Formats: sequence, structure tokens, C-alpha cells
Amino acid sequence: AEVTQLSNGIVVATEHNPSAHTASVGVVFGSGAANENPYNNGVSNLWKNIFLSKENSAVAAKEGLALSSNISRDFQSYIVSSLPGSTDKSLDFLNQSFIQQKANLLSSSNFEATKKSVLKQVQDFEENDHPNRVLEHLHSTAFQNTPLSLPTRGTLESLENLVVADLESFANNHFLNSNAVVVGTGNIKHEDLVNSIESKNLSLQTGTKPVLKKKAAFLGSEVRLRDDTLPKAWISLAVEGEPVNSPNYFVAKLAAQIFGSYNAFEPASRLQGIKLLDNIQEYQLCDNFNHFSLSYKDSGLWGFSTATRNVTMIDDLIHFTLKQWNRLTISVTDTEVERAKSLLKLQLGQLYESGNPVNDANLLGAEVLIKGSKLSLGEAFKKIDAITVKDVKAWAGKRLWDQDIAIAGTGQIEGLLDYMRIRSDMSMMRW
Amino acid sequence: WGGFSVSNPTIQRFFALHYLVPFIIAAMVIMHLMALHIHGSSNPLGITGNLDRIP
Ligand code: HEM
Repeated sequence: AEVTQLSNGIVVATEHNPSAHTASVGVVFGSGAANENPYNNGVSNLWKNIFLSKENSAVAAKEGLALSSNISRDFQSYIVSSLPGSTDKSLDFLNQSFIQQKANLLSSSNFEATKKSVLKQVQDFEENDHPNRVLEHLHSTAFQNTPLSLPTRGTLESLENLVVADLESFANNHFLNSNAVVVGTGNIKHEDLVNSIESKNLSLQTGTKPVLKKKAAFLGSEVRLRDDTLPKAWISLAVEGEPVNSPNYFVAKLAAQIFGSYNAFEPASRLQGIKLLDNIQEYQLCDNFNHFSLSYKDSGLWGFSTATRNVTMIDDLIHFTLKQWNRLTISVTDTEVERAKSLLKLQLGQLYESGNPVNDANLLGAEVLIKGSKLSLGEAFKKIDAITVKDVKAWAGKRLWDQDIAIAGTGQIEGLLDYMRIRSDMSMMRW
Repeated sequence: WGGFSVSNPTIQRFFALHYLVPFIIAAMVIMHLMALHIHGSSNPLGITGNLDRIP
């Protein structure tokens, strides 16, 4: 297992695996939804569905290729997959359809049909997908009036004002050679890829991207979307967390692993070594929860999400969870830290060593764009093993004890108390 | 009076009654707070308060 970075004008990164049976080749750009403004929000999500449109997918399918695309807050990628003997055809398809010609894809008949399909997807997301849209509303209230607040899909109000000239204006500012990384994963050797690119003279455009002026900033706030005709309540809560390239990046992920995830209907999930589960199962305070530690280029979020049918005891669920977060400053034990070390290593090993080269192409390109290289899994395991109890207590005294929070919620949330009752539970008046 | 005018038995029985009636008042205040717990308080607009409550 080894990565190889090489620059000749174009940054080329590979990750060779001679045991895999497919190969994957694409390009990742270093702009996401946090490089848009409130008037062209959704222009990245439209460029994805233009690339995945029917006439473009049909040209690829006669060659034997498949297409993927992903939109995030800091990056976006466009990936072609094939059998290991036809990576030259997949690199040709990325040259013709995406680099040279774009007036074929941006015809008026293709643009209006794609815009209709995207507007239906965003409408069905806002009406049916309740856990993921509460987490989207948590980002917009915590980073309000700041580039990290814009949703990755766009809104229905901002998507209908978009024309063809808005997509060409975004492509001239961000789809550049100094913003791009060419990636290759699966069964493909590194020097075979750099000689196929150098046998041509690929270059997107010369110049740099615009520089935004407002930096990300956390603000303690809340947003409530009450809907009494829904059968549950869905709540997210977080503090300000760690960015990428932070010295406390792995300590924050281990602290979330201490409290973990839960499913009340799976019998083995009920037997986990988490002390919070004693209070919750006595009166059945929720159906599921999960803790997270998200990281971006400038900021991050640390907290949990939950879903509940017990709508008269919502205040007991928030109170018991926040009293366990107080113990990370005061009285976290050594056996809880050793359990979280083994489970964080199992979770990280499953994320980076799945058998999908499309997942590996997204992870490799996003990390080379920020850091310039990639940290191996062997070196990440040695940083996790060196964390002590005193590292956890010093991190939680800075980020958790007596700090501001952000709350989002939907459904039957009448039993959720107001902000200052929840804010005062971030300290004990004992220590 | 305990007699024919305001005199010594009148003042002695008035002090003993004065000790007792504040304890009857304290029991009526408890019955007053029980009836208030059933319906809650009103508000200066005169209309229902069930839509927006704070603890
Ligand atoms: C020692 C005497 C008393 C005590 C300790 C007491 C106590 C209270 C308290 C704590 C409340 C709730 C808060 C408030 O609305 O101010 C209340 C409400 C109320 N009290 Fe009293 N009270 C006393 C005497 C009286 C008297 C003399 C009356 C009327 C003749 C009265 C009639 C009411 C009413 C109608 C309410 C409801 C007000 C509303 O909901 O808008 N109380 N009382």
C-alpha cells in the first residue's frame, strides 16, 4: 500500500492495487458548495447532473465505461471506471466530453430537461428525508452569513433563476489546472498513467480561482421547524469542532467514539459498553442516536443527532446526554479510552480499505488538494495509540466546558425547552 | 367580651386568636395554589397561552 504524487504541470496521484479487478480514473477540483454565493447556489449540483445525463452516459456505455460524480462543501469529482485493460479509453472520454467540448452538453434541449429533474429531487428531499435535512439546517444556523452555510444541493428558490450563462461563468473561474488533481485507483500503475497524459498535452486553463473574503465563524443559535403532523421528533446539536490540519484532529474523533451510535431494535446494540445507555433504556428515551466529528478547511462541528417517538420526555434525553459530556473534563476513566481506541481503528480501517475504487478516488483526491500528500493508515494508527486520558481532559476543557451550542429540530418538538435551559447544562456547578 | 365591656378577658382572648388565624391563612394559600396548578395563569392579551410557553 503506497501512494505516489508527481507534478509536471499537472498534479497526478495514484494508489495501485494489483489484486483489484477494475480501475478508476478521474479529476477532482478544489471548489465545493462553500465557493458559491446565495444567488448561484446549486450550480455545482447542476454540473454533476449534466455530466451524468443520458446522452453522455450512452457514449460511455458503448465503450464499456461507467460514470460517477460527488458534490461536497470543499471539493467535487468526476470519475470514469472501466476494466483494467481499457484505461486509455477512459482517459480519452474525460478529454473529449469534459475538457475540450462543452457546447454538446450545454444545448438548450439538454439543459431544460436536466433542470427539471434536479428540481424534483430537491423537492422530494425537503419533504421526506427528515434526518438529513435537519443536519443541513444545523450547518446554516451555526455558520450564518458565511460561506460554510450554503446547502450542497441548493434551494428551490435559487435553482429556478439559473441559466446556461451561470454555469459557464462558474466553470471559467474554478475548473482550472491549478485547482485540479488527476487521480487513479484500483488496478493501474503510476508510470502508465503519467505517460498516457504526457503522450498528449492536456491543460485546462492558466490562472487562479477567486478568493473569498469572509472566513468561517461559529455562532451560537437555533432554528425550529415544528410540524405536528409528523410521527417523530428529529434533533441535532453541536459545538464548534476541529478543521483539517488540526493537531487535535484524532483526539476529537476518539471523543465521539466514546459515546458512539445506538439502535434500540438491534439486540447487540443494546449491550455496548457505553454508560449513557443505562439512563436511556430505563424509560426508552429514543430510537437511535449517533455522534460525529466533522472537519472542513476552516472549521468543524462536534455533536450528535437523534430520533424519538417519546415526545413527552425530550427534556430528559437532552439532559442525560449533556451530563455525560461533562465527564470528559472531570472523570473519564482509562478503560473507556482503551475501548474507544480499538473501535476508532476498526472504523477508520473499514473506511479506507473497502473494495470500491470509486470511494478510494474521492478520498485520495480530497486529501492531496489540501495537504499536498496523503497520510498512510499505518501512521494514523500510531497517533491514535499515543493518546492518553490527560489529552482527552485537556481537549474537552477547551472545546466543551461552558461553550456555546447550535440546535436544529423538526417534527413534534414542543417538549424541547428553550436555549438557556440547554446552554446551562454545558457546565456542572459542582466543579 | 367575656364580661360587660372591653376588659381583661377581652384582651387575653384576642391575643390567643391572633396567634391562630395566620396559620389558617397559610392553609388557604396552599388550597389557592392547588387550583392555580390546574389551569395555569392568564396573560394580558386575554387569549389562549397554550401555543408559546417558557419554563
Ligand atoms: C396571602 C394572599 C395571597 C397569595 C400568597 C396569593 C398568591 C398567588 C400567586 C402566587 C398567584 C400566581 C401568580 C400571579 O398571578 O401573581 C396568584 C394568582 C391569582 N390570585 Fe392570588 N394570592 C393571594 C391572595 C389573593 C386574593 C386576595 C385574591 C382575590 C380576591 C386572589 C386572586 C387571584 C387570582 C384571580 C389569580 C389568577 C390571576 C391570573 O391567572 O391572571 N389572590 N395568587
